[PDB]
Amino acid sequence: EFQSFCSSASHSGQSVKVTGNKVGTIGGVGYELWADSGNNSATFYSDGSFSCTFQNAGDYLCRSGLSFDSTKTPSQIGRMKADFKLVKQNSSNVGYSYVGVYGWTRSPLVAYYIVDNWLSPFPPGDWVGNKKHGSFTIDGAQYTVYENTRTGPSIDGDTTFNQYFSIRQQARDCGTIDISAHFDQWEKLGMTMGKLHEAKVLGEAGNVNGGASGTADFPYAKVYIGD
Repeated sequence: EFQSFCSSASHSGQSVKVTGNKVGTIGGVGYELWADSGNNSATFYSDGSFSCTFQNAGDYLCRSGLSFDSTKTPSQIGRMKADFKLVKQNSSNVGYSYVGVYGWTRSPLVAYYIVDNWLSPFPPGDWVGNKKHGSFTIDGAQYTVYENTRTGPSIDGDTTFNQYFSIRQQARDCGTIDISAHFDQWEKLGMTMGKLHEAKVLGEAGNVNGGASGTADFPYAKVYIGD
């Protein structure tokens, strides 16, 4: 059984269409489009919702939600949640994908993913991290938790950082991600959050061989501090 926005979601508010790599705000929501290559775009709305198009991309990320000043941990900020509705549309040669919540902390520098769905034919697998913590009940569903160490571009420049993942075992295309509940479970497993830099709804599609194309719609997406 489902929330009312799953039935009644639609894009509203002012919009911005970007086609180059860009971080910005639309109304009071923060957005970012980033891709390595291809003919890509994203349209971000002030109600939080957004739509994404990628063509011949290696790695494409469209995301919208919260941006912070990296001064406060999640517990100092308050409990956080993300409502989303994903509508998958056509795609081709999508070798990997994450859909759900993505963000960063500082001190420690960490990138984190709460993955409820994927635009690829199969969910991301064991390849996402070197440590597989196992299966956990988080926010009323089964998630596989992983941790990794990655070297590459980050919010600090090119460096190394930890990554935390929760990968949902059964895809969800509409509901509420209790972001802070994942933070709580991660802490029990020795995966500590630093000062929060962002928490955004993400659609990422890629292919290690290039050539990923498709579109995805998020007629609802809203990240908030509450409940």
